[PDB]
Amino acid sequence: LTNLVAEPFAKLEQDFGGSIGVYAMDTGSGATVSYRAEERFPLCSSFKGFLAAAVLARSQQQAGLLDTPIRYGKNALVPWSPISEKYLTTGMTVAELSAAAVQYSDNAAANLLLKELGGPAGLTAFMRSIGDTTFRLDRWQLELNSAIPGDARDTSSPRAVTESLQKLTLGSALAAPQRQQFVDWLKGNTTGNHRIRAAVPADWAVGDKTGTCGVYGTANDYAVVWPTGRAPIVLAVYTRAPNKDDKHSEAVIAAAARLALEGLGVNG
Amino acid sequence: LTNLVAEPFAKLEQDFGGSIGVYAMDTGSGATVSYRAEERFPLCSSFKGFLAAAVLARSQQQAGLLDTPIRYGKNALVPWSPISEKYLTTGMTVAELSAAAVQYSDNAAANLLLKELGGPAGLTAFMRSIGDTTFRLDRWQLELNSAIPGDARDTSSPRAVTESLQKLTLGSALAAPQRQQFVDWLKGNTTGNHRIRAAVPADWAVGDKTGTCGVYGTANDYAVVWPTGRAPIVLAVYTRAPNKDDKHSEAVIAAAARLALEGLGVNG
Ligand SMILES: *C(=O)[C@@H](NC(=O)Cc1cccs1)[C@@H]1N=C(C(=O)O)C(=C)CS1
Ligand SMILES: *C(=O)[C@@H](NC(=O)Cc1cccs1)[C@@H]1N=C(C(=O)O)C(=C)CS1
Repeated sequence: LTNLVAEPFAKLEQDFGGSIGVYAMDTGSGATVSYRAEERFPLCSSFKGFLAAAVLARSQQQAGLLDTPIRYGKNALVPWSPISEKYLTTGMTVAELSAAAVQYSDNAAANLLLKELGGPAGLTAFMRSIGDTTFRLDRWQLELNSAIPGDARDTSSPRAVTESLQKLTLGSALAAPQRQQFVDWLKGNTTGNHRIRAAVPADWAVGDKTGTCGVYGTANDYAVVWPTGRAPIVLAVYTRAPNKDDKHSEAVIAAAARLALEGLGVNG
Repeated sequence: LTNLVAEPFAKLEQDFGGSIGVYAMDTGSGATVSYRAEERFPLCSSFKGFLAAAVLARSQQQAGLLDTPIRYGKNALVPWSPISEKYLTTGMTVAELSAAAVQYSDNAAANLLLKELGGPAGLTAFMRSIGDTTFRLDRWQLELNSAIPGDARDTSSPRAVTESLQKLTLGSALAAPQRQQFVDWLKGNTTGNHRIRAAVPADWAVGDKTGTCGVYGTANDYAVVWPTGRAPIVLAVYTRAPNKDDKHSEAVIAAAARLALEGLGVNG
């Protein structure tokens, strides 16, 4: 049921000047679209969705975790911390930091939560616990964005990203209240309007998390999409390019998402 | 007279897993072999040959320059300074530093001479003065070895390297005594036995300068070769590869030199 209908991913990535990786699953039938789906691509900020899921998993064994206040110093603020910088003088709860990391890609919030989980190895351990053997986080922000060609640090594959997203949003990896909170955070993301969402009709529900490394044409997005009247779709689109100064493209991510939905026979 | 005889450079670079750039000139007939010859490749230590030629050019207007003693501190010693480290407590002359830079690829010696010439811009100005509009040096050692894909800093092309080498060793860019000293330094190089020299019969004279960046499979060599009974050949072989951890190959440089000589119809 993989690639029943061929789509012109190769021409798209040639126009882009780099590499595109796509996996998409129709959770009703099991049909899939797959292009470079087992290659490694840099995660960039897309690790933050899985980080919020790990926080939610911990909250199942710590009833008070999400409402715990967290105070931090100015040394915790790194570039692109649009929400956490406004609460420097007050602190924020664990849930508020998780929402900021997911919905505004707040960099400081995600570094604070990563510390709470035991660092890059602690998030990797959570991903192993749900059966993902591909994901690896190795460094902190902003260092994890280097996107060096051939470097496996801070990478995963489109397929493993999609499979783990399905387990966390639609499967049983989280208990039902935590699962719906994860979905709600993804649905409220503000940074993805020009990526997968640009290929999705306005009357369908959709949640996503973006990543943008800033070098090597490297950017990405993953999403759960609920077309009306049929089962949800889960998909991941990752990009990279050979030269450090190559620019990323939001339009290419949107176009690859359109091809994936067309390959699954979903009318849009 | 370019590429009268095709050679399998593409299969060689595919076996290597990267890109190879070759220019070779028969100075008797003007026939040339050219493959990726106008692409930019990192210079790495190959800039040091041109640096020694620039020192020689200056010596034409300063009779005492070559025998001027130079004393330096331990802070001038950078990794891979095998000759200059043995004269830390005594100093070395300008000529001795030039010989060390050319023949042992001594890193500290080349940084001291670059300072004497007014830095990377001063060496670039010398190359412009002999008609080379392609060469650029931008940084000091060891920083100039980063070999980042797409970065034009500290690069030239195989063709421009060969054309400038011809002007300096066989043409009129240097006065006759300085020209022969440059040739003698190149003939005494010790670091190139597994590169162009490995394709050259033992009974032919040959001088060369190597470069090895340490990343991105990036290494190179250029040479003047005097086959007996015919005019000299000038050639340059540069390599790079897409991933930071890709290894360079001396054997590929030797093999590309063999193809270049075969393409020119020189029996070896
Ligand atoms: C995550 O990807 C993170 N990116 C960086 O911190 C590196 C850069 C900083 C400025 C430009 S690139 C944040 N996430 C997003 C995203 O979710 O796409 C960004 C747009 C940049 S900041
Ligand atoms: C020049 O290429 C210079 N290379 C470096 O300093 C970077 C590296 C250090 C250790 C391994 S690579 C010197 N030149 C040569 C050469 O002429 O080929 C080398 C073999 C390394 S040191």
